[PDB]
This record gives sequence, C-alpha cells and structure tokens, in this order.
Amino acid sequence: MAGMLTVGDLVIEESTYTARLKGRALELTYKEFELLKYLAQHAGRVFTRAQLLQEVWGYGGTRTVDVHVRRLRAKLGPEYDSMIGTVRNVGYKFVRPS
Amino acid sequence: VGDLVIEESTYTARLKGRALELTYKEFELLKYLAQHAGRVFTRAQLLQEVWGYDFFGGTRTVDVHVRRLRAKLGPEYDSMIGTVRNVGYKFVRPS
DNA sequence: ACGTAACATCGCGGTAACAC
DNA sequence: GTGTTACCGCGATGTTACGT
Repeated sequence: MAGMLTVGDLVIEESTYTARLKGRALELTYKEFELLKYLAQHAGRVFTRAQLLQEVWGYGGTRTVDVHVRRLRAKLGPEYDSMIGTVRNVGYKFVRPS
Repeated sequence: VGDLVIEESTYTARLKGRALELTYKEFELLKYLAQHAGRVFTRAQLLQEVWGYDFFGGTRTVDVHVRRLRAKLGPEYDSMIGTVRNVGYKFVRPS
C-alpha cells in the first residue's frame, strides 16, 4: 500500500492507476479519475466548480464538471450512482456509503 | 516470471525458452517495468530512471521503445506492457 | 543502437443545446 | 441551476523509416 484509497467498495489505487468497484474495474478518462479520486480523497466535504477546476484541472465553461460528474455516475452505475452527491447552488461531493 | 525470465548479468530475456533479442535500452525498460510490475510510470520517470538524459521536451523514444518491445513479445505477450493514457506505461501480469 | 521524422489512429474532453 | 447527450477539434499513442 503506497497511495491506495478505499471508501465502501470503491478502491482508488493511484499506484497501479486503477479504480475498481468490488472487482469490476472502472475504465475512466484521465479527468474522471483525477475528479473521482479528489472527491473521495475528501469524502463528505462539498466543493464548488471553481475549487474543483483550480485543483483537478489547474490554474467560462464551468459545466465541464457537470459533464464529468455525469460520465462518472453513469460509469459507476445505479448501485453506486449515489456516491457523488449534488448540492444545489454549491457544487458536488463524494458521499460515504452506510 | 509469468513465462518471462530476465537475465541480469547476460542482459537478456526469454519467454518460455525463446530468447528475446533485445537492445539494451529495451532490456532496461522491460526490466524496470517488470521489477515494479503493476505500477505505472510516467515518461519523465522512465526517462531519468531508464535513460540517462533528461530530454525535457522531445524524446518520444520511450513510446518508440515500447513498440519495439511489444513487437518482439508478439501478439501473444504484447499485453505484458499496458498503456495508461496521459500518464505512461506499466507491466501487466497475466491473467 | 537509438532517437528523430512523419504520419495514421483514436480517444479526450469541452462546448453546444435542450429538458426540467 | 443542473442532468444529459451530441459533436468533433485536438492531442496523446502507435507506428515505421531513416539518419547518425
């Protein structure tokens, strides 16, 4: 274990650069990974688009986060759709399972 | 050593008895990838660990060497080196 | 033995556009 | 406002030829 993370059945191993949902590997884009990992690296806390952009993207079209969130939730599936929660007029946040 | 035996002193590598004729840069890349199997490495990492030079804007010789590496493994074992888009390459263990 | 030269392929991902 | 899905430029890899 070098930089590996675990929330629920989601595991994000930055070492091998894989994300996996109880055996089923998630084939994500680069930013879907740098986004899903950041949100899970700070579970429970809601971030805003400007925050998420300045960190995951780096130092307009802010809706690219919404697109990346949708693509993430669609790849997660219904069983894990909930893992990325929306806060109206604020932003998004990883939510912890039971 | 999932069918692949790499020889340290002789600077060689074989896959089930069929000696892979590698150049030495391709041998170094495969060894370092197989020595840290499963881990992905960026091109900056590979360039300063496996090569001496810090080309710092150019190269593409890591990409070229992986292709030469992949060809000598053939369409059976070419999956042993995986591609991580926007990041780098990694050794892959069957199965 | 290597590392550009040079192009073909194909995926990344950001904007558009609309429903709600 | 956010969910959502096209659309498609651009750029990251593949790939081989060739100069040294």
